[PDB]
Amino acid sequence: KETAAAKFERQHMDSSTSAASSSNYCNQMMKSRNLTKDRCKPVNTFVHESLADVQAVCSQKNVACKNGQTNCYQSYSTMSITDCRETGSSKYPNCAYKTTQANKHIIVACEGNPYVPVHFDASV
Ligand SMILES: Nc1ncnc2c1ncn2[C@@H]1O[C@H](COP(=O)(O)OP(=O)(O)OP(=O)(O)OP(=O)(O)OP(=O)(O)OP(=O)(O)O)[C@@H](O)[C@H]1O
Ligand SMILES: Nc1ncnc2c1ncn2[C@@H]1O[C@H](COP(=O)(O)OP(=O)(O)OP(=O)(O)OP(=O)(O)OP(=O)(O)OP(=O)(O)O)[C@@H](O)[C@H]1O
Repeated sequence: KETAAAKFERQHMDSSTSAASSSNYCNQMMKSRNLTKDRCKPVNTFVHESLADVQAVCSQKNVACKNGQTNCYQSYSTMSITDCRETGSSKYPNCAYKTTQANKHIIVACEGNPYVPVHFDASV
């Protein structure tokens, strides 16, 4: 149905905008990317950079993953990101999100040959 690297791109890449254009960005994008299909995904981050720039994080600062694996990496530079978090007024299937646009470092887990992002761990 989907490989981990393609799922990462679907859930986390928005190379087509430099930032969230409106407070409704998350509401639109979490629907469009099919993150509201069977439940409201409670938190998600979109990265406004090229896939290459995000893949390159896999060779940057090695850091511990939240789950305790050691295959996580922190971006040297900040990156334009948009944090999407479910609101309290949100109830499936009417998923509602707060949109937060910021410059943060991203932390992703990388696997495979080629070594590519497969999980978005945090932004710092
Ligand atoms: N170091 C690592 N290396 C490889 N895979 C890793 C990993 N740490 C976690 N995972 C995988 O991800 C899920 C954990 O996620 P968590 O339990 O911590 O919360 P979650 O809501 O994200 O659940 P899922 O939307 O099902 O997970 P993903 O499909 O990978 O979406 P994701 O990339 O995380 O989006 P963001 O919300 O973070 O922005 C698990 O299935 C886990 O096996
Ligand atoms: N060890 C390394 N090995 C390989 N490539 C490396 C690297 N360090 C950086 N790069 C790459 O060179 C370009 C410039 O990066 P640079 O790191 O040289 O500029 P930068 O201005 O972006 O850094 P800093 O203000 O020093 O960062 P921090 O002080 O830690 O926090 P904060 O200021 O808030 O955020 P950011 O400013 O980073 O966005 C980037 O493309 C980056 O990927």
